[PDB]
Amino acid sequence: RSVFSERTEESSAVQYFQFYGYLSQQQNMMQDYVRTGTYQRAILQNHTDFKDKIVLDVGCGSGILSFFAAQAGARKIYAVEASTMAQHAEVLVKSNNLTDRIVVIPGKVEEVSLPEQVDIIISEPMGYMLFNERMLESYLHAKKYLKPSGNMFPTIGDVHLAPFTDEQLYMEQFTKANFWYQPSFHGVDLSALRGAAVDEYFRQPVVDTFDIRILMAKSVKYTVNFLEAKEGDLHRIEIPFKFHMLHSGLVHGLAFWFDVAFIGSIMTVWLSTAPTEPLTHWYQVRCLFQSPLFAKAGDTLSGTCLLIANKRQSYDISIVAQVDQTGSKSSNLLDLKNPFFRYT
Amino acid sequence: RSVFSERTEESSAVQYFQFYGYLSQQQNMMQDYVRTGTYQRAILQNHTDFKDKIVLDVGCGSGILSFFAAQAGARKIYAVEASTMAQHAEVLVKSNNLTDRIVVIPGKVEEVSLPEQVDIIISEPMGYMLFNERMLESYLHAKKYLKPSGNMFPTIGDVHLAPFTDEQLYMEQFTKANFWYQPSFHGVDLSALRGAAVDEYFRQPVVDTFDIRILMAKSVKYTVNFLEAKEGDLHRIEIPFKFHMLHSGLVHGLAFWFDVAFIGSIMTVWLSTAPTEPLTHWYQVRCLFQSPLFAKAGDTLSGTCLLIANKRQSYDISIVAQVDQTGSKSSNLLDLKNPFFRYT
Ligand SMILES: CC(C)n1ncc2c(N3CCOCC3)cc(-c3cccc(OC[C@H](O)CN)c3)nc21
Ligand SMILES: CC(C)n1ncc2c(N3CCOCC3)cc(-c3cccc(OC[C@H](O)CN)c3)nc21
Ligand SMILES: Nc1ncnc2c1ncn2[C@@H]1O[C@H](CSCC[C@H](N)C(=O)O)[C@@H](O)[C@H]1O
Ligand SMILES: Nc1ncnc2c1ncn2[C@@H]1O[C@H](CSCC[C@H](N)C(=O)O)[C@@H](O)[C@H]1O
Repeated sequence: RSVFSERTEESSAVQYFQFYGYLSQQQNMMQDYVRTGTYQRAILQNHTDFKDKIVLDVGCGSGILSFFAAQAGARKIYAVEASTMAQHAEVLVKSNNLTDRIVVIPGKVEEVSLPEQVDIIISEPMGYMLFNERMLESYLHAKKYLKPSGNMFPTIGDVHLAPFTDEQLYMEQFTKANFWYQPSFHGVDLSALRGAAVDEYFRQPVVDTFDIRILMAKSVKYTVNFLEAKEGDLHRIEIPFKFHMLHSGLVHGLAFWFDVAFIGSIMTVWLSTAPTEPLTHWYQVRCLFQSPLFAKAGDTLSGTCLLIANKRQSYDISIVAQVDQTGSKSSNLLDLKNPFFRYT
Repeated sequence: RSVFSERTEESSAVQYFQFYGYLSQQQNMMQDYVRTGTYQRAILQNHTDFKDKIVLDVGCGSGILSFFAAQAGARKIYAVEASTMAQHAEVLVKSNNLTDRIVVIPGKVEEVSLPEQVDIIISEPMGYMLFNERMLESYLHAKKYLKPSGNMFPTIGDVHLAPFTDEQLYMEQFTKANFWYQPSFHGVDLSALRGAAVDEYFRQPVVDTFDIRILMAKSVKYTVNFLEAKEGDLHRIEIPFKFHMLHSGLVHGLAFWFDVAFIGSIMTVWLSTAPTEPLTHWYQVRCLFQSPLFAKAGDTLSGTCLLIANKRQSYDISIVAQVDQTGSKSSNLLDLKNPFFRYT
């Protein structure tokens, strides 16, 4: 029917809203102090962006960002939420005596009707590696409700990528896969599935944190401007790169992280998930090559990271990389939807 | 329209078969040594139940059990598998040079055709707490292909339950929920949702192992005989109990585990997930009471554990219990499909 259901398979949506419908998941995000404190600070230090203004909160969850908008003096806040968390949010609005200012609207932002246009849209729509969930497209879709010259909080997003070396990680994944190399598992020859097995394990991005000393070159940055982007821009995301290698060694893959900026009238505030910054519930994300690349300090590692949105609220990631000085090439395809959550 | 599609919400089925389509999930079950080792022994040591026989493997996964049937000398094994793991099973049959004896049939056992009737059914259809996944119904459905007087491996399943005391596990729930008991979380009073957070945690069965010293009475068992049972017998499972308390203390809930028996012509072999036995991937399961019950040694703790099948491939669990000598009672509702995997 809607823009949402057209891009989203049934089973994915059901599973996705069940996950966010749990108080325990909302708590996990709320208790990321760097995340929640930075949102509150961006909003309160930019109070003139909220004072007597009309606000839309995309995917309000517990209602937390809407309470921050209210604290900053907003006249009216529409808090849209498609999971069963909406009913919990309406309980909090009543117990906090803000029924006159915060209006919970249950359902998908692609499907509801808002009574008026808004001055500013707030949301926390970043998945791991920024793009997981495809909730950035809901955030962009919501611009149908934004007044001309309205603002977006966050305003921009930067994705960073850098080559890394981590033989321990590589061998950890390699070792699980080589279960399927055994020629006599309880007398059975599994070895014909070894290739399929290496592919499966290496298709999984790795979600955890790491020491910055694994990084082999300065990060390449790709920027999404939320004020200017249309949701269609996010169907196919193409990030070319050329790294000037600062260290010699084996390149085991690319590491990803992201920052968003709240570009307000009074000040710009940054929220970062960089590995040089304090840890957040996003950690960082690594895509391994099953076939690692040898490079020397001063080489250039060049290629393309391509993200193709899929119906399961995620992206098919291809990473083609090469060491220019040798013509050594690595081609990889990752399933962002199904990663190894190594931090657990 | 099949028996399977009628009892199963489409979206639960998609998620279910995706999960089993991964080699790492198959690998997880395979590497449970007690599990895979015991299947192998039970089949090989009952070689006359297999020698020159026709076999059905219900949900073959990688094909592992079917290879054991072949090691035991079966003439023809039909291996049925609904996930994309069926492709991989096919590869292994080829590379193990058994195309003449193992026939992989892709699809649901409720929907495929077998070209002949079989002598024995083999399967591993046991979920956590035995009943999760509702695959025991697929196994029983498969008896439409069994020759009169054919056998089933496993032949019977016993679920055991027993009351437990575990003050620290009980406390953990309030510690977690009390996140919400704050009047000023970044300025927001979260207190109104504390009761809801408590109810959420108590609704999740706890999947983990424990020390046998927590158990307060001898277990009661409930037996399914796979040779005799019909599918409809598993839609509503009523387990009455009268525990004669061996220890005085505070009863915090019921612990569950299960055993299966392979009743062959040569010998009966048992596979136990009891807390007195080495750990398996099934662990054990505990259902908490939000109100604990005081009992002293000698008392009788009586009531009913009722499992009601649902269209998400699992059960709604109702546990009602009382201490006969005092009349104090506790009533609990759990969602077996969404437990707390405490062991992770
Ligand atoms: C499809 C999405 C909803 N999803 N599904 C499962 C899942 C997830 N886990 C964590 C480990 O347990 C299994 C599932 C973590 C995460 C996750 C991990 C790190 C950061 C994160 O950020 C969510 C944003 O705050 C939402 N805007 C989310 N996302 C998960
Ligand atoms: C819908 C069912 C298939 N399902 N879905 C997820 C899931 C699961 N996990 C593992 C923990 O992280 C989340 C998912 C474990 C298990 C699980 C846990 C313990 C034992 C177990 O045994 C499976 C049987 O051996 C299959 N015959 C399976 N089942 C899961
Ligand atoms: N299309 C859509 N319409 C409405 N809500 C959505 C949505 N897509 C995702 N959501 C909701 O958006 C939330 C993102 S998580 C962030 C929750 C909260 N604003 C906070 O910052 O703490 C989830 O609760 C999810 O259910
Ligand atoms: N109704 C059904 N029809 C066919 N296969 C099914 C099924 N329900 C579950 N399965 C398959 O049954 C398997 C259960 S796990 C057991 C796998 C394998 N027999 C082993 O012992 O290692 C999964 O691979 C699952 O996809």
